[PDB]
Amino acid sequence: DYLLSANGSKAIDFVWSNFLKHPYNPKLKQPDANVKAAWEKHADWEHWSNMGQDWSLNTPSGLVPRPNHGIAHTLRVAQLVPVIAEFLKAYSGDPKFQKLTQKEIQKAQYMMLFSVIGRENDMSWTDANHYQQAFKEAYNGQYSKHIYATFKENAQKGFLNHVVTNKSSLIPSLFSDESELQYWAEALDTGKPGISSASGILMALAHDLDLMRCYDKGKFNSLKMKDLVARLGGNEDAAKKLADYAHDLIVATGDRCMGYGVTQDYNYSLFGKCSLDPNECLKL
Repeated sequence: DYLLSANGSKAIDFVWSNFLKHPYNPKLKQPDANVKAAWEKHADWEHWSNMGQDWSLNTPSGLVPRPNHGIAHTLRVAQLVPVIAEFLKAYSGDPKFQKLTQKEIQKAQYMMLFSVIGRENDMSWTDANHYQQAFKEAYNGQYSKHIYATFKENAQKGFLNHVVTNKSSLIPSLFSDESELQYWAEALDTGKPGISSASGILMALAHDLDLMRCYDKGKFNSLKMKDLVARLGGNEDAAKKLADYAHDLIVATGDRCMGYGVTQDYNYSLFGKCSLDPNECLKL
């Protein structure tokens, strides 16, 4: 179980201590008034309050920051990677999954520990496109760095700060050489790398299955479950087994589950205990 390897432990401690335990950035909670006014003209866009959604969650043991993209989500999506790889080996009929090696699956798991470290709020990519356009429309065409390019930069800086002092522990046992580590540093992006490769698709499915925490059943089914069914050779029973695993990891961490299976609200005490100590997620 690679999250318990010396390399997995060191990365978990790094992402928890330097990123995931900290609050989102109050400067990114909402736009300035001029940007708000430009945004509000686009009546088709979701409201700019999306920038402040899911900001924190009160629990009996502490205020959990970034509750939709925190340590519990990070460790579940990492845990899902080798399990999704086994379902794709068993059911997909696709040789690029059948041939995935253990070291390739460990690299994809390891990289998912860094998948959301750069976020400074919970806004979506579309929300960030709206902020950039409303900023240009409020300020006479002026460029503003797209917020998800900020987030990628934040995550790449964290990833490169960690790997630079750990190259002898990482190479060649996990990354075969510095070129393979280079490709992953360039690929790293928020949520999933968006790359069509056996590893890229495995990492995207891990991020997508965990979205049952925050999508309702209709939405999850249309956007994610039908494509999973097709990825697993059309086998709905196989897809249900894998979505049931993801559901059970979510509810084990006390998190909400809205999009699949038996829905449940937060178990606040359990979610606070899991979110305020990475070791409680691993023990589950």
